[PDB]
Amino acid sequence: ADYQGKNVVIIGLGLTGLSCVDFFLARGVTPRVMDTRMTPPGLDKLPEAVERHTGSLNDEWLMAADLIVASPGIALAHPSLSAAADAGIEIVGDIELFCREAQAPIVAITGSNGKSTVTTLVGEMAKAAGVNVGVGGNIGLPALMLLDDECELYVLELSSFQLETTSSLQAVAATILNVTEDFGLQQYRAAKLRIYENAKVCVVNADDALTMPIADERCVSFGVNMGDYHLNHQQGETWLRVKGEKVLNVKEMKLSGQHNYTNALAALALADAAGLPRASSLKALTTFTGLPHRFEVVLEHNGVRWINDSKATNVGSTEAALNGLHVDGTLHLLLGGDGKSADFSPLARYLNGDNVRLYCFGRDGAQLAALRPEVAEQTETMEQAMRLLAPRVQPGDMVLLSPACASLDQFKNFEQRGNEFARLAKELG
Repeated sequence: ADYQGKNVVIIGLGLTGLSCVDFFLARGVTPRVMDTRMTPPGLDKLPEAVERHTGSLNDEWLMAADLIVASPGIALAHPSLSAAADAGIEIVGDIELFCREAQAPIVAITGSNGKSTVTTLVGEMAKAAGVNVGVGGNIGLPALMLLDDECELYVLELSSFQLETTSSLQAVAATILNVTEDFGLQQYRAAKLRIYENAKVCVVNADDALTMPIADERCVSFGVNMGDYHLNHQQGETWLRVKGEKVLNVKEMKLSGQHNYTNALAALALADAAGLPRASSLKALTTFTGLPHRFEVVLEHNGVRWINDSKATNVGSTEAALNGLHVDGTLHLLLGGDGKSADFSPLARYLNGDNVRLYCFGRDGAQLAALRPEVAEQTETMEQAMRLLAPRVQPGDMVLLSPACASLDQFKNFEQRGNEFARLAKELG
């Protein structure tokens, strides 16, 4: 709240640390700053009035501080911070400084997968409602840079390290989307579970027990077959259901696949919990086009929809895409890149019944192609397949780039593979 006259030191010269430096100068406080790296990226932007230390942690500076603002990350485990901690010196992170200062409600989101899409979705839901929403945190802009007296709602993506140094978060709605197998999960999960303390509503995953406040709160839940928000398949259609009532035929959304339907359900629940109008939140679900390379619809013309799912660099990812994949006509699935000797058999079950076409390429193209040589087709590069499927597509079709494999034998990173795909789709399309 008031930091005047406090000796404050910041650990971290990246954008978060710079954001904190700005935060204290704005309040008449010249903090000190350090970074283990010898040349941190941020050193270049510091006001000369602030003292800085690089290449290590200045212990003298830590031990003498009244407040230590640590940047989230493995740095939180550094023995120097722990001694300062053992000496009773207050340690907080930017999210903690943010919560003490925020004058609008916060929707807090954490998870091991999908967190970015969900956080973006809720933002989209806010915008569709005409609300001045600030979205960021562990993604986009550092929370402190969102502080604005005119902001009407904050949507933050929080990581485990951030939650570890946060204690005054009082989220209007909070969720741990999922806790997957990527220190010890017990401390990982305990970190994530603090997103629920003092949360007005808790949104949990009905299909992942680790996302639950061990109920101890009576939480709202989303899931595939069960929960307050869940999927329903009846009478040849799949619907999103809320408290038993149908609220949206999945077909009205642009994002398809189970994964995306649970994401939609989770954002819907958080949006409802935050008090946004249901109809404007539903509206956003029909217009959302996706984050870069994540079931991103780069182009929708001549009745065909072109989806860039490059991020899908493994069978599990491509499987989240296919399962529940809605396509009126034919799916021209683009499989490619280096699979690192992986079992594609799980994909096969999603490629039957005459309305499918594979266009395999890259290093392991032969193999995926084999996943069903019948409807397959093989090339060395992705641009071939593009020009090879373009004359074949007609209205109702979807062109999908869900590699199920890595990108290196011909691309810098999946962002290169996807950027191209978008480019090629521009003309090809």
